[PDB]
Amino acid sequence: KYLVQNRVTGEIYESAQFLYILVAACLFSNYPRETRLQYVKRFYDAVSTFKISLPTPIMSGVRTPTRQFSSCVLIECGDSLDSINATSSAIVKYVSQRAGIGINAGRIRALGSPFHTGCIPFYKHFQTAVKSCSQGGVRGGAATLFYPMWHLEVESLLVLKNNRGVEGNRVRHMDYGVQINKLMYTRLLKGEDITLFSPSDVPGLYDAFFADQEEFERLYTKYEKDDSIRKQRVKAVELFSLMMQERASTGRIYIQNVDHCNTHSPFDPAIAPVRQSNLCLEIALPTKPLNDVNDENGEIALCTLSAFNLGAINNLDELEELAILAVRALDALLDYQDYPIPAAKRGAMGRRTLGIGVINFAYYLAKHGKRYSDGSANNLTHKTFEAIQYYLLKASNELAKEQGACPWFNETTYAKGILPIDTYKKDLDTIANEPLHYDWEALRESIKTHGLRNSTLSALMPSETSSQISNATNGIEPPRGYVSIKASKDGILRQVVPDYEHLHDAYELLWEMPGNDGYLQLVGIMQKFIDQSISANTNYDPSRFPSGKVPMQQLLKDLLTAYKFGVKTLYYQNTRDG
Amino acid sequence: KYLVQNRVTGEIYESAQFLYILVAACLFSNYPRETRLQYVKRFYDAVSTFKISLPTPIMSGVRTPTRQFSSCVLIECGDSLDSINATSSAIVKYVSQRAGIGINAGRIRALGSPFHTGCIPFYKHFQTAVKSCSQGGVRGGAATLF
Amino acid sequence: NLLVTKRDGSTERINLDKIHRVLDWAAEGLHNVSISQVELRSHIQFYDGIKTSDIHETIIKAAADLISRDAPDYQYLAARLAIFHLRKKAYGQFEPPALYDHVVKMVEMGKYDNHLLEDYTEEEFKQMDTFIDHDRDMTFSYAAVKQLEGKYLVQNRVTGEIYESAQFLYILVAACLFSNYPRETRLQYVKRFYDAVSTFKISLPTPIMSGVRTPTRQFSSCVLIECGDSLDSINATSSAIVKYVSQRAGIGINAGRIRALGSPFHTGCIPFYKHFQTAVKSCSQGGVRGGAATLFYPMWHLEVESLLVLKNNRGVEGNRVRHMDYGVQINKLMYTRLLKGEDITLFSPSDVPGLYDAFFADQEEFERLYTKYEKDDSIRKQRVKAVELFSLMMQERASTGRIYIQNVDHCNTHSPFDPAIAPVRQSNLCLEIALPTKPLNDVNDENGEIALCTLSAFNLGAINNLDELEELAILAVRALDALLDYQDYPIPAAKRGAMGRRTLGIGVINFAYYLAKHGKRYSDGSANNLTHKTFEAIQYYLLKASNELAKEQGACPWFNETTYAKGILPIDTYKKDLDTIANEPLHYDWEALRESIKTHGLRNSTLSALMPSETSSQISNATNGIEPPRGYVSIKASKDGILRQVVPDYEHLHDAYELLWEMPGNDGYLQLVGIMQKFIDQSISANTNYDPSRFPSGKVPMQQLLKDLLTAYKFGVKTLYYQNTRDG
Amino acid sequence: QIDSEVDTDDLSNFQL
Amino acid sequence: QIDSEVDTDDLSNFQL
Repeated sequence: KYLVQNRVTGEIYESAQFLYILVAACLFSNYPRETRLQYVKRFYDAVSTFKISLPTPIMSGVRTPTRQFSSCVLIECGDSLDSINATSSAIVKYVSQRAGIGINAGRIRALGSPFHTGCIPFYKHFQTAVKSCSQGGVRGGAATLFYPMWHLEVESLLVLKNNRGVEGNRVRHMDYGVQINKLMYTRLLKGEDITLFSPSDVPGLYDAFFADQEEFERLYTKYEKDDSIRKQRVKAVELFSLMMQERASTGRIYIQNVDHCNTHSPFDPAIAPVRQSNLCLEIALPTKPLNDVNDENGEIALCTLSAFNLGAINNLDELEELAILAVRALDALLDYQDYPIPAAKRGAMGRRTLGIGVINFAYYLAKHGKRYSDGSANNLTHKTFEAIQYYLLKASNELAKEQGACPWFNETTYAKGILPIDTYKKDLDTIANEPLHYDWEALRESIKTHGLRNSTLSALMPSETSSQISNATNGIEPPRGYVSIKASKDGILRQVVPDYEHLHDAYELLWEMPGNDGYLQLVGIMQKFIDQSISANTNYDPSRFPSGKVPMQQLLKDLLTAYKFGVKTLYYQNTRDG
Repeated sequence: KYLVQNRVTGEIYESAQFLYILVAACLFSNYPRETRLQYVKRFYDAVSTFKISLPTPIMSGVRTPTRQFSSCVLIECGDSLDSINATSSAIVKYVSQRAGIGINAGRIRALGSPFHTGCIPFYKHFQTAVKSCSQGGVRGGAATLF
Repeated sequence: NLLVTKRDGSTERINLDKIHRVLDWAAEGLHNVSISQVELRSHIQFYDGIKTSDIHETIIKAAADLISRDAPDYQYLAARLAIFHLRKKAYGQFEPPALYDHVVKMVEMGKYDNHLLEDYTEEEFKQMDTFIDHDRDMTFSYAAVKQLEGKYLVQNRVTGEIYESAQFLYILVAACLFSNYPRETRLQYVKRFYDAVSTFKISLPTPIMSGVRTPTRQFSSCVLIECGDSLDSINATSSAIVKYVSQRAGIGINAGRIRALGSPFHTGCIPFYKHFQTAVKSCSQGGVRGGAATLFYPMWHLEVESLLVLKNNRGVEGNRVRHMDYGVQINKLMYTRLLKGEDITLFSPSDVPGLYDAFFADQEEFERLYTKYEKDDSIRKQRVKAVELFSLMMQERASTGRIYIQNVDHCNTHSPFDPAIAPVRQSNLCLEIALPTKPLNDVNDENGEIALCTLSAFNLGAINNLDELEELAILAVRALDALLDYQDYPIPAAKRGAMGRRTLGIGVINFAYYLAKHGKRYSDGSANNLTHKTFEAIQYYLLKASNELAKEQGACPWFNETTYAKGILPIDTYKKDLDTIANEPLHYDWEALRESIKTHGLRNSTLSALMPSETSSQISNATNGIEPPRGYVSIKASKDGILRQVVPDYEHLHDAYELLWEMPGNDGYLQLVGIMQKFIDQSISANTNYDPSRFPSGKVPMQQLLKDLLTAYKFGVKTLYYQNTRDG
Repeated sequence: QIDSEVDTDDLSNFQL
Repeated sequence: QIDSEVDTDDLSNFQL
């Protein structure tokens, strides 16, 4: 996938060091000759020694005639045919360029409303839009679609990927993110009812869900009492259970804690709320519905990604230079790449959002003698993720001094001198006591004064391909085993975890974890510092449970644990088969 | 389907000869007063004695506040994403007004072409466009593709 | 910081030192356990605001999840943590209250019977409290504690509250059973019985353990009902079943007298069997979960081929009665027909005068009547190949595991009862009980006899030697004999059996473990003489205890109906072939015992029966009954997690144990059963076992099924219970 | 499969 | 499953 080649004839034209030097040369091409070749050399050294990892579109394409490098798009649909159409059109355009899509369709009004016919037929239409450029309308093309838990149609929406059922009631080839806030969870804990509403019947409630929890509570209880409003009551237990049952059987009903996405966020939610995520649940950016594919008042969010290889750095202060390099390379790519939809160019040029994560986290823990499952890694993770965020923020602040803050910098909590260390879930104090080692107060004043080049810097994405290039463990995940196995036309491809020889006992394999608590605490600790979100998995081995069945009690307790430690999203649920 | 009524409460508000006289009155409304009422009378006599038949959207709607009377639309798709999108958008708009669609999609290039992935996934997308305003994404919404 | 929600509503900072100290306490004397591992696994699950009892459950489970054969002592760590938690739940502190104060409180709440406070003075409770050793709670394994908390300890099943601890259960079971004893001996019996049970030497059934001390008088768990060939008796039988299954008793039903389909019960046995099943299931969850019965009939019954296939999955619903088990009754003549490749003739019991009676009571009369009726062409009859009939029975036994066998000649030639007067014509649910019965005419018929039996067991692994059985036998016989007068009788005919015969069924647990620590095995004959020796001591001492009780209190009213009354002993009537497989001499003075029984009689017409155990074995961490363990670690599902139990002294004995599937075959085990049966008054719940992977093409041959059946018969085995087939 | 059994009282303890 | 094959001659040897 990386090396420039003839896919017709089988010819390969380059070697890896040419790819790396030329990716560096292209990204830094506009730099003044005084610094240009120094940045090139330094970025080249960082990537070719595996300290920094880039996404496949960059690795395959930067140096070639293409300008298609956007792989991650977020589109919010409004409650109108015009916006439904524009959304569909934008999806088709972006999936033909092989981007993953996050679709917010939770504003579409429910079936029976004075969208008389409902959400589902529009969801089906989003699916064919996503699959429009796929082999036999299935292989390739991927999307996650988002809606609120209190949506009137939610029980129908929850079961969309269930194998059995009428084809008319099923939309199986997209994933789903259910959006939840504290009030929903409180109803569960109190054994109370959740009231379902169409977003069209409840003025200000949708907006308040994301932006203002006290206003949401006020509007929600009000509308629950107004018998003129169309509504339905369901047991919170039954609703949550249904969601968790669908999450468990498919692994692909996801969760977004939308209050956490907005109380602990680079963005002021009164201006630029986060109301959805992307395909993989780590991206959290503002959006605005389109009226037309070419609507200049819409906002589609894009994010350019990279990662630091935690296993290739000897110490954390190396991140200062890596952060400078990664922030600058990706910021330059924002000006270089094409924008097929005007509203996507608006998001990228306005906010200049980046999502830099990590790979080789399991390996890093192992070589430091820590584990996921027992809390031994808590303070180390606090320390590690402080350094990442501090240095990312520092690099982007310096870039702002040199080149200008991003046009819409004033919409960030950053602009008001608010930092991630000010707004994190307080419960984190009970599970780590690592102090801050860096001068955040000095950084705070510098950001207040010079701003940031980029409204977001950090997001913890899954990796597979880039991890493999470095022989790194993927993202923040424990490996399933010591040897990974891939099918190919060239034979069985094996990869052994790094330094198996000296570290086999130091590793904690995924199914060796007694449970999810320790891992979720690490996620929570990471999230203290991360600007966007984290593709956090939950895992269950049936053979650890009586009669091999995972109890709903444990599914819900883990969900609650995630919430309590300020976890913004939950991605895949993996169930061991075995 | 014809008589003006409350579909919520079951109330019927008119009778057939009011429908017929008012369909005639609306359609000939711009005619000069010299000929207008003569056309009205004559068209009224033709329809109420069954010599001329009109489609359901006209019979249910002409006399009421609606202006949606198009039931039959033909859309030709070009071989580009932009045209595929425009076609899909136009379908959705027209099926929400309950029109039947004829879709020409024969210009879309075949699977394997230097629409690398073929006609079918675009056909599937035209179908969901057609079914976008249908009960459970099936009942109602109709198209023939060429 | 991290906060904890106190036991009511209050909140305090977590006390990690206090948790550490309780774990350190629980780990004392244990090996290969890591307090710090338990701390790591549990503490990661704590959250700000966690309920105190949730902290406890979390640490208990963390210890429990680490139970394995390499670290067996986690069984004890988790147990002691659970005990600690349960003390706090019952008492709001670790130290239990004084015994008098506890009893007064429980009587006030209506949880204990107030007869306890009538029968003993405060001073007597203070005295009993001096007997108690609350630290014996530290000797339970984790699975034992889970059994105690789930079924033994007095508790609110609505609200989850537990009200007592194990040593209060044990002292009060003892106090209740010996309550009528003269004050000269009473508290001595109480102390001694308390010491025997709380140190696991004697095991009691669940109804006794859960109920004796409380207001209930329902303690009968094992009833045998014989049905006569009439609608009135069919009805009475059904009524008695319903009454007893509502009290959770297992039933043995003899329905072999019901006449066959087509008889001048024109419509047959099966619709009556179906009616017995709904009677058994009448008080069951959704008419299936709970309620258990085994129904008995002769192999020569005219309908037998239909009866044999009643639990077979395929077939018409009208031809199936699937939720009872069956015991097929067989005698020497039936087996002889098989060996000779001859025919068996099937008869309705209504058409063959004296044949049913003779089947059980008199084999030579049976032979005479049977061959006679076979020749009389006026009698309705059917001929079948003995091979085909036996094969069908064994095929159904193999596929369900639950077609059982009773050798009715053995049940009557080697028996506490004279078969001319009080024949044994059936067994119970589990095939170890063998007592006389008489059909009822009416639920309240005073001329019917329903057999009941009160059970217990000796723990062979908790005695240092066999002469300890003298005192244990005195204690167990006396405790159960007193319970006979204490318990309720919902059916008059059941009271008649119990008061007339005063039948007991005392067995054993921990037999596998006992063999292992003596270096013997099941499969190779190495245990034959040891088993002879062991089971002699059990029976001798049981008989001795009951004989002494008779001198003191009177022989049982119907003692004269026993072979015991005629000076006949088990050592006189056993299957002679046993002489070929053991040569252990008798070590006890049976001739002196014989004269003493002749003269003073027995308090109890039966003393011994070898029952299965599961629950009581678990409390003691004993291997079950006489069975080899399937593996070294047993596993149970529960709402509280996966419950593991390691076999006793796995550490030193793992190679000495012979696991069930390690036995090359059934012969050695059946020889032990035969040897045990030499001395046992009733019968033994003997299993047969087959691993398909020991056989060509993974199929168990019929030849081997029949040879094992014949081996059982030849060594005088009275009954065969479960056939286990390994899946694997 | 999973076990849909939910103890609603155990949940009420939790502190979001 | 089981093997219903029965050698009736082998059985005749046995002594109850």
